[PDB]
Amino acid sequence: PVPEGVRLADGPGHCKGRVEVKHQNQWYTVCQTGWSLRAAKVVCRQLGCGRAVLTQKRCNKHAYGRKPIWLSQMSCSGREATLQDCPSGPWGKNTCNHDEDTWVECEDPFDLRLVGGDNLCSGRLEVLHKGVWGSVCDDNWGEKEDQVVCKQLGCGKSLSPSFRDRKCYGPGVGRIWLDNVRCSGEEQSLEQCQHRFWGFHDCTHQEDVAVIC
Amino acid sequence: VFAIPPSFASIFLTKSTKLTCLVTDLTTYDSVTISWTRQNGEAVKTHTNISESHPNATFSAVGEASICEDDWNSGERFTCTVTHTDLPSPLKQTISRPKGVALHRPDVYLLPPAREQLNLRESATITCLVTGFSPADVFVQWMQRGQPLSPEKYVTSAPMPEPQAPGRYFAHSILTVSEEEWNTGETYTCVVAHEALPNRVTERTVDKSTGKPTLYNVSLVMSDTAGTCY
Amino acid sequence: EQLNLRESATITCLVTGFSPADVFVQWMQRGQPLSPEKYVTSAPMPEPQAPGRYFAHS
Amino acid sequence: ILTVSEEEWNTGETYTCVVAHEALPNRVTERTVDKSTGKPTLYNVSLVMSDTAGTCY
Amino acid sequence: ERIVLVDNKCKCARITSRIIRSSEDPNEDIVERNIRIIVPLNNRENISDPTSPLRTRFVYHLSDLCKKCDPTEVELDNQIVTATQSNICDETCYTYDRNKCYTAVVPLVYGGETKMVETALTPDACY
Ligand SMILES: *[C@@H]1O[C@H](CO)[C@@H](O[C@@H]2O[C@H](CO)[C@@H](O)[C@H](O)[C@H]2NC(C)=O)[C@H](O)[C@H]1NC(C)=O
Ligand SMILES: *[C@@H]1O[C@H](CO)[C@@H](O)[C@H](O)[C@H]1NC(C)=O
Ligand SMILES: *[C@@H]1O[C@H](CO)[C@@H](O)[C@H](O)[C@H]1NC(C)=O
Ligand SMILES: [Ca+2]
Ligand SMILES: [Ca+2]
Repeated sequence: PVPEGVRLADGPGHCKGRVEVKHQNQWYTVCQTGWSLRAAKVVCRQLGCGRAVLTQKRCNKHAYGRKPIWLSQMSCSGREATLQDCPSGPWGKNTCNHDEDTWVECEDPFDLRLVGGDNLCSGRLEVLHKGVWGSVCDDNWGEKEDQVVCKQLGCGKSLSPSFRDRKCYGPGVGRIWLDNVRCSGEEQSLEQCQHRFWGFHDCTHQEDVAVIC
Repeated sequence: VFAIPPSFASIFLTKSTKLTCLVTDLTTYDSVTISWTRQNGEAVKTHTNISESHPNATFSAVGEASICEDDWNSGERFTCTVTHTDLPSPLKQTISRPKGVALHRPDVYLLPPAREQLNLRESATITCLVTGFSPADVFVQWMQRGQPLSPEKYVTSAPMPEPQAPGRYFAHSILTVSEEEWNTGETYTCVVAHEALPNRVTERTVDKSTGKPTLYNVSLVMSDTAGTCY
Repeated sequence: EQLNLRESATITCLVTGFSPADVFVQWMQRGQPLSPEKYVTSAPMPEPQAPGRYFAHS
Repeated sequence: ILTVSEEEWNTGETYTCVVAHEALPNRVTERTVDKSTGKPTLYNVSLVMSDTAGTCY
Repeated sequence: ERIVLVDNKCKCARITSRIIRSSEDPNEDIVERNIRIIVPLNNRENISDPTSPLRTRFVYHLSDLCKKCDPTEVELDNQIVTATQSNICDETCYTYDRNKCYTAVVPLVYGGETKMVETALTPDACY
């Protein structure tokens, strides 16, 4: 029972689709009796595709064609990284129903691009929560946010500028994905900072923030 | 006899539409027919997915068929034929989705436990008052600190019609927590799922600190030079 | 919120912790009973933490 | 210094002074006064704290 | 232990709630509600229009302050769904907000150009 990889195919996206499984070149697919969201939280963690959103045990019309049902049973906690960290004891135990397949709609992961500037290390901030790129707001912006986003950018440390280059690097246009983002200084990236809900902003596009480092 | 439909509880929590009829052990039969037949006539195959485990327990099984298409949401005359040679009359049951029921959003009210109840210092009953929903089926789950509470902690009633309203229903959900949890100020959130809700789920939270206050202390600082808030 | 919406108020009687499942709940406004259409009482259901006690809300 | 008639000041009519200067951020700063703003002899504040006993999470 | 119930910086109302651990018995601990409201004595009715008349009546619907119309996420067994936190909603702004900078546009004439330049109604807000 070695799940090397669990690809997501037959779906609109790279990591939105049905769950497969790979062992010893045999591409196989997984049914499960207890197939919760935490299993998808594992599955879109070992692939590194965002947080897990939806986990449908949704059947389709029978002419799809499908691989057989994976031999072991996979029930675990969900806080772990890969499909090897939790046990898959009952090998050869196929107690799914007749013709069904699972489905995961985990998010595309957080790609963060500093746009509008001459270099990629200096520009207005733009983030990717959904498929649409969008800026973030400067409500209660702090130097902890600057050092967190520069740590995630992999581009050194902030210098805390005098706001003139940030106002000169562009107002931007589009949508504002984040407002009132608040980083504690220790988070690896911008998702793990406290913020208002994605896309719910009380600011216009004139308040798009820029981080210089 | 029973044929439990997928409600909005089974639709939303599990994301799997399972047609289920329960064949109680009236008499032991070898080839128990729990064949879930469509109005079209094709049968999505189910057989003994879980035993009934009734007090008699004489060859009783539950057949759950995953007709998970849009044909249930649109609607069809689905029939499981509980036809048996023992008691030779076929004790079948037919269930369909109820058609054209008007959709009104639930107004969800979270009632804190009574002051009379906390004086006993034994248990606190938090009431989730889901009322005003005209489609009958509703799913109510309690969470504390973002973790789903166990279903033995809370008990939710069947929806019954609201008295003054014509066809709108109401439901309760009584969460029985110990008094030392509620008096320390622990947030108990009522997650309720309904079709007529815009985001499909409403979360009311209650705790002692929000509650009903027993000492408002207001300070209307009328300052000339306020201008911007600080 | 119910009084804030200004169309309806629902006073809930929470009969809980009773062992035989035989409770009759009726409401009086000022000592005389309201009509049974105005209130609705749920059936006695098992209180889950207590072993055999029941509860009912009206 | 701006000289206006006396009944013009007592009927509201908020006068705004705008400046134009190099060191200013948007090059323009505006301040206003009227009868009720500049050194008034009356403060007609009518606070209405409605619905404070009603719902707040 | 003053948990911040609202921190509305547009009407300046701050509401904070605490359980005062007053007595030994855990019931008479008073749920204390601290409404702190700053009333701008000279701000106009429309803050973004500096020529607006003086704001005299300051009405604060405290239910409108305490509404939470940002949908939150909840974790179900099979799904993460956005969850509405109130039934109220489906803005006067007595005071300016510190984080928000408000600009008004004035008609500036020199030789009849009427170049409409935006001011800063709140300086040291977007500098
Ligand atoms: C408050 O004042 C602002 C600024 O004068 C008003 O905004 C302008 O309103 C006019 C008429 O509605 C529009 O033609 C302009 O395009 C607006 N400008 C801006 C920058 O928004 C606003 O309408 C006023 N609000 C109230 C309630 O009086
Ligand atoms: C004071 O405010 C009240 C509020 O309605 C208003 O009716 C009254 O005319 C005001 N009086 C003055 C002198 O501004
Ligand atoms: C309410 O009372 C507390 C004392 O417990 C005090 O510190 C606080 O300032 C009061 N609230 C306001 C708004 O003044
Ligand atoms: Ca904000
Ligand atoms: Ca801002």
